[PDB]
Amino acid sequence: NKLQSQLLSIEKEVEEYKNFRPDDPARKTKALLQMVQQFAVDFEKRIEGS
Amino acid sequence: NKLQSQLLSIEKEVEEYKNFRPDDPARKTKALLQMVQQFAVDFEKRIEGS
Amino acid sequence: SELLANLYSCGDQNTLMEESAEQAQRRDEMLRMYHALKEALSIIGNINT
Amino acid sequence: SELLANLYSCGDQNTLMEESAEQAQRRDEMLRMYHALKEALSIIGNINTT
Repeated sequence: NKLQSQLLSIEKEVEEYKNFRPDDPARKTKALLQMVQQFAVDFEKRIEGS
Repeated sequence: NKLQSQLLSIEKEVEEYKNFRPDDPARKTKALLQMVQQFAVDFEKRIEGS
Repeated sequence: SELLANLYSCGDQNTLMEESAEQAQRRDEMLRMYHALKEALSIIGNINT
Repeated sequence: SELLANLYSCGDQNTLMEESAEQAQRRDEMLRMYHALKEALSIIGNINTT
């Protein structure tokens, strides 16, 4: 049960690493879009208080 | 004054329309991000009232 | 958290993000409007002398 | 509305979105952990089967 719990908490993330490539413009583009979205949302939450 | 007002109103959008090029993946990506954000905001609005 | 990644991961994002023909007409009409307004304003400013 | 449009205008879009060394080290450690953890669960399986 402990080993399965750790695997459940890692497996959702290591999917990006297993296929990691030093040259991958699609991965870079989607990471950019997600981080920009997260920045805008975090700034709005932090200053508005919502 | 009427013509200056009309130019001021239209300029914000013609500034982007004048730069349209069919082969522009960045324009497509920007539209994608904007539309996804609008969807998420409208959904939260209609479900939570935020 | 995921909708953006799910949409981007689809192939042929070009077809996925094709604009409606109505939008292709609207932007061109606005470009013509902009140029005509600038030309008219130049003429009015010049005639005033 | 504008931040992404400006980010696409900076630099040369080649060095932007380049991973730091720490993310590469974390990637390697996470993949090692993942594979060893699956191996541990395989061995527990075999022991219970006998």
